[PDB]
Amino acid sequence: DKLHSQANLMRLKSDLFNYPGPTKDDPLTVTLGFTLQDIVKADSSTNEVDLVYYEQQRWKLNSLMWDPNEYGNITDFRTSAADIWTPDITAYSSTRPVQVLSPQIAVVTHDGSVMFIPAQRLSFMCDPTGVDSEEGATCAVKFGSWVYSGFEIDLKTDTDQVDLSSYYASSKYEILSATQTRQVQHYSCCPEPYIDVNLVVKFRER
Amino acid sequence: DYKDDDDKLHSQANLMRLKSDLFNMYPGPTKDDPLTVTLGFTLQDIVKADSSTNEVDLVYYEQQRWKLNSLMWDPNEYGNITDFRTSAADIWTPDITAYSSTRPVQVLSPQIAVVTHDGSVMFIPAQRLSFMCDPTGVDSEEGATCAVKFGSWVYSGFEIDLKTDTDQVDLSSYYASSKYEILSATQTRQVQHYSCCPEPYIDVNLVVKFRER
Amino acid sequence: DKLHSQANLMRLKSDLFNRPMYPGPTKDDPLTVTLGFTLQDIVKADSSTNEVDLVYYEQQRWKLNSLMWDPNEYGNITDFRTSAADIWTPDITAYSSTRPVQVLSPQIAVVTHDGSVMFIPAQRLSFMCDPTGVDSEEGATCAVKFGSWVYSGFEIDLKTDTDQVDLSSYYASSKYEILSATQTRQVQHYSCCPEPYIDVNLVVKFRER
Amino acid sequence: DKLHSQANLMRLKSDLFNRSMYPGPTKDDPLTVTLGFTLQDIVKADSSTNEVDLVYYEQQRWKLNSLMWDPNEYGNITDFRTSAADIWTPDITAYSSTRPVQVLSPQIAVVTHDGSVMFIPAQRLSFMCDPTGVDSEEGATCAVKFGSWVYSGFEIDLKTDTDQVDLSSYYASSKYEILSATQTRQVQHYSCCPEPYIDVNLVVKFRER
Amino acid sequence: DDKLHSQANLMRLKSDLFNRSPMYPGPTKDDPLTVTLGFTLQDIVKADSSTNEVDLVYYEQQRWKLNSLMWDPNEYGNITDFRTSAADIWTPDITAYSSTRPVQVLSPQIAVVTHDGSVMFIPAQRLSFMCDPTGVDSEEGATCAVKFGSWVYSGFEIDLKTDTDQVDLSSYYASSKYEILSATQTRQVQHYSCCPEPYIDVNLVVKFRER
Ligand SMILES: *[C@@H]1O[C@H](CO)[C@@H](O[C@@H]2O[C@H](CO)[C@@H](O[C@@H]3O[C@H](CO[C@H]4O[C@H](CO)[C@@H](O)[C@H](O)[C@@H]4O)[C@@H](O)[C@H](O[C@H]4O[C@H](CO)[C@@H](O)[C@H](O)[C@@H]4O)[C@@H]3O)[C@H](O)[C@H]2NC(C)=O)[C@H](O)[C@H]1NC(C)=O
Ligand SMILES: Cn1c(=O)cc(OCc2cn([C@@H]3C[C@H]4CC[C@@H](C3)[N+]4(C)C)nn2)c2ccccc21
Ligand SMILES: Cn1c(=O)cc(OCc2cn([C@@H]3C[C@H]4CC[C@@H](C3)[N+]4(C)C)nn2)c2ccccc21
Ligand SMILES: Cn1c(=O)cc(OCc2cn([C@@H]3C[C@H]4CC[C@@H](C3)[N+]4(C)C)nn2)c2ccccc21
Ligand SMILES: Cn1c(=O)cc(OCc2cn([C@@H]3C[C@H]4CC[C@@H](C3)[N+]4(C)C)nn2)c2ccccc21
Ligand SMILES: Cn1c(=O)cc(OCc2cn([C@@H]3C[C@H]4CC[C@@H](C3)[N+]4(C)C)nn2)c2ccccc21
Ligand SMILES: *[C@@H]1O[C@H](CO)[C@@H](O)[C@H](O)[C@H]1NC(C)=O
Repeated sequence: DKLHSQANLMRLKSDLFNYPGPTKDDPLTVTLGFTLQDIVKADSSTNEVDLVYYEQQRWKLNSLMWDPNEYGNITDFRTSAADIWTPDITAYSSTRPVQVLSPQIAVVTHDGSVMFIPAQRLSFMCDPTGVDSEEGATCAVKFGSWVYSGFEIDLKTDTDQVDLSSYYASSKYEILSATQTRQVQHYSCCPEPYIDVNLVVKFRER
Repeated sequence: DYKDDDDKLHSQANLMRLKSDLFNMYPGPTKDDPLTVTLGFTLQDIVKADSSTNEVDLVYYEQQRWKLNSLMWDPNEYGNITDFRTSAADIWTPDITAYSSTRPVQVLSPQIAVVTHDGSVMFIPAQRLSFMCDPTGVDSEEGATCAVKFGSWVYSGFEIDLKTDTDQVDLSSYYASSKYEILSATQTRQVQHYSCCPEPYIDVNLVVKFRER
Repeated sequence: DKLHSQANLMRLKSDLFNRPMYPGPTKDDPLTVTLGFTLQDIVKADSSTNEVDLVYYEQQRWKLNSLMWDPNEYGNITDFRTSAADIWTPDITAYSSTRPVQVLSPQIAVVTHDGSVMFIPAQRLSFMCDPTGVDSEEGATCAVKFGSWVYSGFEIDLKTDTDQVDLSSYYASSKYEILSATQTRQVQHYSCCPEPYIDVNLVVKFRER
Repeated sequence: DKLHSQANLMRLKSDLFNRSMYPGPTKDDPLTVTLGFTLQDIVKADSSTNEVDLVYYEQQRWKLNSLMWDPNEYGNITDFRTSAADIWTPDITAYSSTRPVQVLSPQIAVVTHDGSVMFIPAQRLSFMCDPTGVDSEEGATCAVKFGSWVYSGFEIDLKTDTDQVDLSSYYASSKYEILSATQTRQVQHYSCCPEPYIDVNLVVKFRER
Repeated sequence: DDKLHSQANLMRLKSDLFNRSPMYPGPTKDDPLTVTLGFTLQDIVKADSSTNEVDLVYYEQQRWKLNSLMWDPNEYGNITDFRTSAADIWTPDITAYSSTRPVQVLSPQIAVVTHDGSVMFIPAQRLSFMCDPTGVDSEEGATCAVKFGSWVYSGFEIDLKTDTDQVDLSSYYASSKYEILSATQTRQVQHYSCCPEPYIDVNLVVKFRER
């Protein structure tokens, strides 16, 4: 019985995993949302600030679809992010390699939906000057696909408000506002427009 | 003695046979087939308390225990082999994660687990962790108080359930010469809902009260 | 249909990659790599060790006959993205780094049907620089060469589309402002070897804001 | 003959490593690992965190029947060097480390025809130590235990050749001088397990030069 | 093309060499090897007087020769040599004996093999090693030394040789915090009371001061 549930899952996974990424003819849309945990450090000597957050990522591939009834009513499953394609979303203004704080495992559901929530620590270019005043300091960093134009990967948010509800209450810095906004930008390298979600944080000393 | 040397050879052959048989992977737990992970903490040292960033550094090891049917075997079929140590990469392990780390955890111990014939698995990773903590008052008689939650990152309370044996973090190995003394340390199972997921997730809350020695 | 384009792309990649791997350039079959720099930030200048840390991305471009395909055979697919591990990439290396380069970006390249390849790794580099004068109107000047480590100019040759480093993306709040940034192809002779090595010399003049 | 010596050695390694594969020690077939330490340097003593950083060589010796061979069948080859990854190695772990150890030497071991292995990894270790007193004539005393993480004494037992740490490579110019260094086998129980675990206790007494 | 045949030959060569036969077991007493070694010193980056560690940037030139890497160019379309990944071949275990940190690799690991079985390999490294920099702010400067050599092979298996005993300073960074008074690289033979076999290292001695 409980073996039957396993047999069906191993079945489903084996049937499935036997994807070249998106293209202009097969475009993929990624929904991004940020949950900001902490502003760990603000370095005025280098103008770098360190964030800890979660990035929620959602997209859909028909190549991931299946009929639950054939697979014993299995709606969804966890799998290693290595077992599937995942999008290349990248901070455009990092000063160091992002460090991954959580297991890389995604949830795949029968309709082809994939949901993935990497927690990360990020050092990025920010000038904290004013962080000790009432107005505080403002910094911004864009997140987007590195190699994929708007014609291939589109970016969406469900809300322009960063989720602050997990922000660390004892942080050295308190958040005044945090917004996540979709943008369309052009770059020297390429004629095609690239999409980003601009994360803007306004913060000050506690 | 030829017999004794033949005996040792047989045990080896028996062990390899057992390992090859079992490793011919388990998909992970499901709402249909939930799994309970037992968890306890042994706190060795509070290495550093950084009042400039509100990050605190711990060294500890977590005992993880769980049980799987697919890891069961009859010892009499395998020459009285009750248990074996095996690389942790060889088997499924739980994704237990600090919820409030500021840096990737650094692994201080070999990752190898003990598997027993009833399907029991024991695993004790030792770790150094930076997590979010305000050590204000650490220099005071009552010291400072910090907390960090550990639980599965991707599996709700319907897939992975957590339990402790005791609510006392084990202090018997705590470094006597540490810069910080422990006023107390407890480990408590909790149930919480998070915005991303409708299902409740379980964590074990490590709460530590400490001050400068 | 979108299934077909997907089927065609997978087929195209299996044909190009599974049919071994280009062993690299040779005296018989040399290769020109085009290089250009986009300077995002001067993060840190350490006057105690004389190391400066740059954040930049490096555009690299080259072309291999063995990467060509006829689009009409493969669905009029004119190009694709592929992981940089699936193809040969040039060994371009800073000659005066003090630390291993840190990669800030996904490593994925764009291959085109004419066989051209385009790749843009973003990197943080610590290199040897004396920031003395950085506090003055004139500022400080430093230079670092980028070139193949193992391939002389009979094997790999280097080219720039301009001698002007791209500052369009330079961080406006950086501790350091850039006075000038140039990138210049050099034919460099080393007494170790009979054959010249080719590099692109990056020269940055900068000062505290 | 050079090909023959080479050919014999390749055959030997193939015979050994393709043979029916030691799954590691068990209670039925326990193992004694001999451990000795050669202290190179005390690099750093941090009194703000109570950590101390040590550089040292750890000599490890054990013997497996499954590694035995007759030199005669193999051209009188007595011993060979092999990658440490080609064989089983013990899990010896420092019990008090505050950071993952950093390996300073290649991982290659020597295997001799009696089944003996000799493996000497060089390491930099940060471990828990209170430096207090280091600046006095008495100096400071610190201790760290090394033993198997996952194997009880019924599976792995330890021994030393001497109670005396080898000080012959200790760096003459170190910020710290060594007053005494000992290495002593201990037996110990831990909350986790009924079985005793064996460790070798490294005790160092030191002060500022 | 003829450029197409060039690729086929090279590939044919590399396969015949690398795929064919057993992996080179490494040198032995019966089949000993000589490694030639030289240092080009680029920079003294840092001198820490609180830990007595000094950080060097340099590249090493390593050369050795193996019969198992030989080929006749005529057989192979007259290719006299090629570049190959260092993972494709055996490389020597040359190691600093007095380092305090894992060496950091600054250069692509790729070596050049020539038809006579000769290999040249030029790793660039940043190395922290035990050095007391005391006197660096004086006129006579500081002197430090570090030995390099095989970790696991005695003089009977691996022998070391230098082309010159002068460290190459021609590439030294002229704006370095530290200026070099002298740098030498000298072969040394050591014996240990236990054993008749010699042990071989190249001793790098550097005298330097604040610029
Ligand atoms: C692998 O290594 C082994 C062991 O070292 C070598 O085997 C030995 O080979 C040497 C060289 O032939 C042999 O040395 C000879 O010993 C003879 C007497 O041996 C007898 O008695 C012994 C026991 O004491 C028995 O084990 C053995 O079977 C015999 O019954 C001497 O009479 C020889 O001396 C004469 O010859 C030498 C030159 O060979 C002259 O210089 C002397 O002046 C004299 O005329 C000789 O010294 C030895 O016996 C072998 N040992 C065994 C046990 O076999 C292998 O050769 C080696 N394989 C290699 C290197 O390929
Ligand atoms: C001509 N041409 C194209 O049309 C599309 C390319 O797409 C692939 C790509 C694009 N980028 C960059 C990374 C960073 C910088 C600007 C933007 C696009 N960015 C912010 C996301 N990195 N890889 C391309 C890549 C290299 C050379 C020419 C190219
Ligand atoms: C809609 N939805 C689900 O119903 C269940 C999911 O479960 C998998 C999962 C859950 N989490 C988080 C990681 C961190 C934050 C909250 C909690 C759960 N947490 C503390 C462990 N990360 N991945 C899920 C994942 C991504 C997007 C939508 C989802
Ligand atoms: C004579 N000869 C060769 O022609 C090519 C060699 O290999 C290619 C190579 C070259 N370099 C270095 C890297 C850096 C520093 C100086 C120059 C040459 N550089 C700027 C490109 N590193 N690897 C080689 C290797 C050892 C001995 C003689 C050699
Ligand atoms: C009941 N039981 C056993 O009998 C044997 C086990 O052996 C495997 C093991 C044991 N340790 C620890 C690591 C550290 C701390 C105590 C000691 C043993 N230590 C100093 C070496 N690490 N892995 C075991 C593991 C987890 C839970 C119960 C167990
Ligand atoms: C008896 N015996 C041998 O004859 C040869 C061995 O060769 C392997 C080896 C030797 N070394 C060290 C590293 C450093 C310090 C001394 C020298 C030899 N060193 C400078 C190269 N590191 N690995 C060996 C290894 C372990 C136990 C006994 C041994
Ligand atoms: C190689 O060079 C030789 C000259 O010695 C020439 O005869 C030959 O045609 C060339 N190529 C081959 C494959 O022999």
